[PDB]
Amino acid sequence: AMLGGIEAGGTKFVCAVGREDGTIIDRIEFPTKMPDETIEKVIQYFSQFSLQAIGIGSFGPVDNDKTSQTYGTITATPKAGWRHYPFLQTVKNEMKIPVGFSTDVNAAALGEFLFGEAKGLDSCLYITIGTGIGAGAIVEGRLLQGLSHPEMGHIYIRRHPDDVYQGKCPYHGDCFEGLASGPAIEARWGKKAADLSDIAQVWELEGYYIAQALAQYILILAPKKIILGGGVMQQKQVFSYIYQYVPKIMNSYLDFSELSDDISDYIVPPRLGSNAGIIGTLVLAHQALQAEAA
Amino acid sequence: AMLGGIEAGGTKFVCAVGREDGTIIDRIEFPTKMPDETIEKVIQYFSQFSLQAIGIGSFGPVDNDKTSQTYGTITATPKAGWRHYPFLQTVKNEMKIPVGFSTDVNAAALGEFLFGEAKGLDSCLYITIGTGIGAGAIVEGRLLQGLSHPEMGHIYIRRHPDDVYQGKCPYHGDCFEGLASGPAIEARWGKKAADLSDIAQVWELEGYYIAQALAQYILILAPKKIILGGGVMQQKQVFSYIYQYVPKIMNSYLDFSELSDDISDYIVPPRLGSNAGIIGTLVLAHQALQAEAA
Ligand SMILES: Nc1ncnc2c1ncn2[C@@H]1O[C@H](COP(=O)(O)OP(=O)(O)O)[C@@H](O)[C@H]1O
Ligand SMILES: Nc1ncnc2c1ncn2[C@@H]1O[C@H](COP(=O)(O)OP(=O)(O)O)[C@@H](O)[C@H]1O
Ligand SMILES: [Zn+2]
Ligand SMILES: [Zn+2]
Repeated sequence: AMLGGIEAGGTKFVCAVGREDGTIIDRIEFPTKMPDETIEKVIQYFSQFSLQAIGIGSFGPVDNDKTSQTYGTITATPKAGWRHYPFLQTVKNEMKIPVGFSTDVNAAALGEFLFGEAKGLDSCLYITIGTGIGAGAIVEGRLLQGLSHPEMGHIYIRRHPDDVYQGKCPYHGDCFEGLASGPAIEARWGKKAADLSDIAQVWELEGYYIAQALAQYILILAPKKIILGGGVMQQKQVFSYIYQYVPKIMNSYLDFSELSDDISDYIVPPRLGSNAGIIGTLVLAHQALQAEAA
Repeated sequence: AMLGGIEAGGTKFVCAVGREDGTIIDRIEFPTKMPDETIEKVIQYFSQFSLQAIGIGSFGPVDNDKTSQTYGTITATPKAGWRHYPFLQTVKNEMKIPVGFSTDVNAAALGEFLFGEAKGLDSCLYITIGTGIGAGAIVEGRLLQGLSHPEMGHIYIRRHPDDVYQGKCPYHGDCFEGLASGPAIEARWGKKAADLSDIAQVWELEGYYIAQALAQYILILAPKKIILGGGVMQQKQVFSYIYQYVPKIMNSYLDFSELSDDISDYIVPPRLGSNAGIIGTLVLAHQALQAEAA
């Protein structure tokens, strides 16, 4: 079976064709514009191929409750045209094959869970740190989907007492995303994050904030592997700060090697690199195919 | 089938006999002392009855990984004799019937999930606020058990800027438990919490801290019902503060009635009152019985 994947982002769309084992056969990308024109490009790209199912990993928040009238829509976004657009249903109507749906970060979690750092485990957490901060979690082999999908980027961690930055988040100001996203780093220090790579205090601070968030996730969810991706995490030096800070914050409370001596194999970059998300959309496609047949 | 339950606490043990539908037939309690003598009382109480299975809901942290060599032990505690005592195995050796094991707060979650405020849902979160703070979560109808059971009481929420109290927690100082447990309230204000019922600012502050914790849990786990029990939550006025503060902290980020207009039916006291835990131990017993037969 050939499967289609759509990783829908605020800035670009990535579409791919691939197989259930996560092999990417072909891909394309294009800028995100209004939904009708953007989706028409998707349909035109897939028109070349004979696909059995598609999966969509979308920027959110989204309505990921399959029982909901608004399932398969983006529920909050400043991007023009996208909130409440019938994203999933338009792709189902055009393509006439099964279509899976999830957040983009859920897709990345599935990619690492099946083919990456969590292969063989029954739990993991994938976090991206880029334009925003978001996370997807697998619990007992299934994506975590409660009242909502998680919005773990918006938790309120403690400000560093020397950090004077007010925060980037339009909703909360200095939530984790507001303090530690790519744009927050840029707004705080006055240059883009990639151009601050030689300024240690930038990454100390970023590592401190990420470590505070991870301690909360460890105490609440206790995932068996934590995978950190996104633009900001291309600054690999951040990991060393995280590994120093997490044990200080937890202060020996939970006696596991993952959280102390072997933390460097617990909190890791994605095995699939920057492709975890798009590969995960193929998993969503395969799931949707199997569910239709059942 | 008659089932036995053991709710093991730091101060007292509660033992009960009951049925799979959560009916309590009989109960006894006694102070927690050293483990051999305490467990001998358990065995002597159950000796009267013909039981098919037992469930243990223990104060933790515990090792709740069934594949672990140290499964069914308490892994951290200042109480003399308890850390690493073979609690589960001693009860299995003496009783010679199936024995279930979990944290005490996991038991309370099961009680409310089957017989209480979450009956009919597939997700919930039970939090106790007493001598410590702890929580158990049900996800897709099963207790959440990752690398560890959750230790949600120890997350680091933001101090109120006018609160000068250093915090009660021996590990973290001013983690949620350190700021908002019963003993923290007493140490901060100089009287026991029950004797401060007429001092509004005590409960404003407590509501503010609990609300901050709940916002984090909502963003990370997104449970479909939040149940708040424990000694401190006998001060029912705390709920009204929580209902005012949660929406301010979230600032309309997640559009669900549970988090706004209908928050008073989302964050609730236990339907089972102070018996959620002991009833939950009967559910652990029934589970252990069924698992043996399978
Ligand atoms: N190599 C890098 N090092 C540090 N920051 C980066 C790097 N690449 C991108 N960024 C920053 O990360 C953010 C973009 O995140 P990214 O994961 O690339 O995309 P998006 O989150 O929009 O899908 C921007 O703030 C950008 O400046
Ligand atoms: N009715 C009450 N109102 C406020 N605080 C209470 C009340 N009862 C007990 N407390 C406080 O809660 C803590 C005890 O918690 P509780 O849930 O009764 O027991 P435990 O956590 O030890 O099982 C103590 O700090 C106690 O002073
Ligand atoms: Zn935010
Ligand atoms: Zn603590």
